[PDB]
Amino acid sequence: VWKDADTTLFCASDAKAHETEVHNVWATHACVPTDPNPQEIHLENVTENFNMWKNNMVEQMQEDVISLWDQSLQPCVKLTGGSVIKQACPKISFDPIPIHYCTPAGYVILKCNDKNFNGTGPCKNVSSVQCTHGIKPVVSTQLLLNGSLAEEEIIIRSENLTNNAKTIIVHLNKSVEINCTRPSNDIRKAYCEINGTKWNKVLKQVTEKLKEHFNNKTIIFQPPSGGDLEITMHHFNCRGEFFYCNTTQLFNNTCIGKGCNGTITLPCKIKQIINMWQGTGQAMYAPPIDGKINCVSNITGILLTRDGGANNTSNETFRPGGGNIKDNWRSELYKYKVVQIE
Amino acid sequence: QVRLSQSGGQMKKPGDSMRISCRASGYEFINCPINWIRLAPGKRPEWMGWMKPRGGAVSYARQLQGRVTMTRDMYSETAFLELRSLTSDDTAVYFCTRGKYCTARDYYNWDFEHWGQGTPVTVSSASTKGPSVFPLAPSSKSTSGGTAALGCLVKDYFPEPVTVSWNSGALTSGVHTFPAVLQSSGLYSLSSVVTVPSSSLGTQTYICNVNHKPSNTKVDKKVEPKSC
Amino acid sequence: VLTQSPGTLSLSPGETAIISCRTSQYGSLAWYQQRPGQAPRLVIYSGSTRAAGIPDRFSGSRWGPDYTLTISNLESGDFGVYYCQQYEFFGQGTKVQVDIKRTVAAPSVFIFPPSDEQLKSGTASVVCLLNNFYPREAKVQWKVDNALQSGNSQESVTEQDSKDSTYSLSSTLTLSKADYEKHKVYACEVTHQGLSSPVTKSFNRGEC
Ligand SMILES: *[C@@H]1O[C@H](CO)[C@@H](O)[C@H](O)[C@H]1NC(C)=O
Ligand SMILES: *[C@@H]1O[C@H](CO)[C@@H](O)[C@H](O)[C@H]1NC(C)=O
Ligand SMILES: *[C@@H]1O[C@H](CO)[C@@H](O)[C@H](O)[C@H]1NC(C)=O
Ligand SMILES: *[C@@H]1O[C@H](CO)[C@@H](O)[C@H](O)[C@H]1NC(C)=O
Ligand SMILES: *[C@@H]1O[C@H](CO)[C@@H](O)[C@H](O)[C@H]1NC(C)=O
Ligand SMILES: *[C@@H]1O[C@H](CO)[C@@H](O)[C@H](O)[C@H]1NC(C)=O
Ligand SMILES: *[C@@H]1O[C@H](CO)[C@@H](O)[C@H](O)[C@H]1NC(C)=O
Ligand SMILES: *[C@@H]1O[C@H](CO)[C@@H](O)[C@H](O)[C@H]1NC(C)=O
Ligand SMILES: *[C@@H]1O[C@H](CO)[C@@H](O)[C@H](O)[C@H]1NC(C)=O
Ligand SMILES: *[C@@H]1O[C@H](CO)[C@@H](O)[C@H](O)[C@H]1NC(C)=O
Repeated sequence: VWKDADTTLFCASDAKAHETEVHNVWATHACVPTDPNPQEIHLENVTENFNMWKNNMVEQMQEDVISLWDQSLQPCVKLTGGSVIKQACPKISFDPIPIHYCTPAGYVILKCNDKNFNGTGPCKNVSSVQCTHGIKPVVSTQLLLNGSLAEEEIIIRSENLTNNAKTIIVHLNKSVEINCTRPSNDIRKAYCEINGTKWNKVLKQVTEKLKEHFNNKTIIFQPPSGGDLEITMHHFNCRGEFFYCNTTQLFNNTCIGKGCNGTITLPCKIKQIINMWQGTGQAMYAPPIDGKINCVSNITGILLTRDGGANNTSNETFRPGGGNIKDNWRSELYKYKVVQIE
Repeated sequence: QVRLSQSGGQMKKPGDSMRISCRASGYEFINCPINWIRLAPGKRPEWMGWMKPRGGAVSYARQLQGRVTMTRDMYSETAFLELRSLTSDDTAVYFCTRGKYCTARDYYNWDFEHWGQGTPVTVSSASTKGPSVFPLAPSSKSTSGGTAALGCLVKDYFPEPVTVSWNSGALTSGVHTFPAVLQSSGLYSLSSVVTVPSSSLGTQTYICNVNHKPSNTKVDKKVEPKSC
Repeated sequence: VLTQSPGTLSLSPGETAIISCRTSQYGSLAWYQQRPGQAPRLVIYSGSTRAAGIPDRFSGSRWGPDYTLTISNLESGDFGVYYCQQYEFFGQGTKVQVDIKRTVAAPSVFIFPPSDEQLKSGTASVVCLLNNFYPREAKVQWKVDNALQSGNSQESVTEQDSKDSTYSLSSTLTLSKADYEKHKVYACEVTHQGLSSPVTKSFNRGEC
């Protein structure tokens, strides 16, 4: 017999004490070695309720990632609170590693294994584990990179699709690579490449899944309505550099309605002056490193917001979302919940 | 204590743009979304959109898509609303609002406990148009044992208001001047009536006096029984 | 999606106001009050949960899709306009205004054909007057050659008279001069509590 509860989880990883890489260094001092032979116990005749939007595991992951970033990605100048802080800002090795979250004694993690689970409600096949799978703390907006894929069908996730203030997470069942590059020899200019054939076919599948949730209305995509660059563009960190990519071409309604078939190339720019995602102010970093900067990632999900208003048309509008990085963790922690044994 | 202070009201012509501000205090500004709701008399309250201070994320109502813009200033904790291409339909009182439930971890946007004091915005043409005054004739036969109704119709004027007196204000008993209605043409119209003894229709003269200050118009109209 | 009923509520202090809202989807429904010249105020949220400062005289209930706000023992600070809300959607509003009670008085109904002066302008306005009645509730229907009219009429009602506590209503039917000359019989039908049956005043175009 158990009950839902919240406790201080501990971290596990496969960090290398010899690595200078930032996540490895953090995990060395913050985490413990992983388990070679994990234990999972499947529970039949047991039905449990889950709610990915009220899962406090997310809150703890959020603190760690903030701590990791704040103690690693140090700016040259920090502008917050109307004051000026000048520090040292050396270039770093940056590439996220998988992180497992685990429960102490008396607590256990319950895991939903329903292949079509949408994040809230009851689950039929529940297993009992001590640790989650290896989750990479990838910080991004609009697109979810390098995450886990949905088992069966594309899954739409929202605390409440009626509430246009609630984020929508689209969980893909087939990843699509995005190939971002800052070539050697403007040093701040970059670009991302995506296979238009793969992407548009997935995007077509996304609209058809949404139709199931919105009474077969016409599904339309639009660019973000406004906000800081971190949300109006696809924002992410590659090799320690802050990238901002324009995703207008990624959501082409014409290609999901001839010629669109090919290689899509998004314009990007590496910024040195960014808004601190600690909800504070502006941080200033050094120019990018010389040579070809490159990262190939899996697009495994999409963050969306749906338009509202007192209207009366048979078409819904969706826009690339983001901003709240806690949603990035929700998308990986959705099948987990902490219970306390007796 | 949560407070929302809005800027002062203003008047605009059709075609102009407007900007209004909402200064927030009493709570952690970046935690909660801010909404804008406008209210016009006779009409359903209309949600315009919300804005989340942290990254300035915004969601605009479909019917306002393209004309509206919401921003914020972090230092002064002030939210801003811009509305462009104004017309008569934008005449209303504009409110900023924030939901009752707000924590660092969670919120509910739509239970609006907190409202600003409101910013009235009028959008109208500077043009004026004087009223047409038509007689509402009593009847044809005189009944020496009853009361007769008469009045004048005051049609197609802009803007408000018009006033009506009778016999230069010497006739007040049984007078009814109705609230004006807004017609499809965009022009106002009202009626003024009065009940009098039918036995005085051949003796007393009844004149309605209509005043429309915006157009500098004063019209007197004698209302008398039709000839047939 | 949100159908608030009715439109205007005319009550005396001490009485109870019953305001209802029919929704098409279930979910957190809120009620707001707007006093004259003041910003709206959250009265009830989540169907029946009373907000801060709100007296237990206010109560929310729900039967099927019908949400109801009842205000017992009306005070001066209760009168105004009330709105229901679900997410970003609002109801049309319910105006709750002060009514001073008196004996029932049937209206006196007059009808005025279009002026000959106005008929030289291409437009025709027919005016129906309901004079000095109580209670305020009244229905007016226009008929043109025994055909129910709709979408071409506007009504106006006076404030309750400070001397005799009655109301007066004006209804105007507007037609083009051409369309007006097409028909003969023009009638307004009046139904009111003080009338044993609906009263119809009418006239025939051309004849005096
Ligand atoms: C739960 O297990 C059943 C029985 O083996 C299996 O058929 C099914 O795939 C599981 N449920 C879901 C929703 O996948
Ligand atoms: C990217 O996806 C492929 C399959 O789609 C997988 O083999 C690979 O491990 C993924 N890379 C990650 C998760 O970093
Ligand atoms: C992914 O899900 C879609 C339905 O949303 C389905 O059409 C498609 O076949 C799936 N792809 C797989 C299982 O590889
Ligand atoms: C998820 O499934 C549950 C089943 O109880 C349902 O109530 C909920 O609306 C679903 N959510 C979405 C986003 O489809
Ligand atoms: C990524 O794009 C670059 C050119 O920008 C290309 O040379 C490279 O082969 C691509 N990488 C992959 C894995 O496709
Ligand atoms: C895009 O992907 C398809 C497979 O889905 C592949 O056959 C094609 O060569 C790719 N196009 C380019 C330009 O790489
Ligand atoms: C994104 O790129 C498109 C390119 O067509 C451009 O129209 C749009 O203004 C850009 N948006 C931002 C926020 O830079
Ligand atoms: C969308 O796709 C079509 C097809 O290639 C192209 O002609 C058009 O210019 C594209 N527009 C945007 C905004 O991506
Ligand atoms: C995703 O993982 C690959 C290696 O699997 C790495 O090269 C890439 O930089 C990662 N992307 C991000 C955005 O961290
Ligand atoms: C959706 O929102 C309503 C209130 O609007 C709430 O009562 C309900 O529990 C929510 N549903 C879920 C699955 O969270």
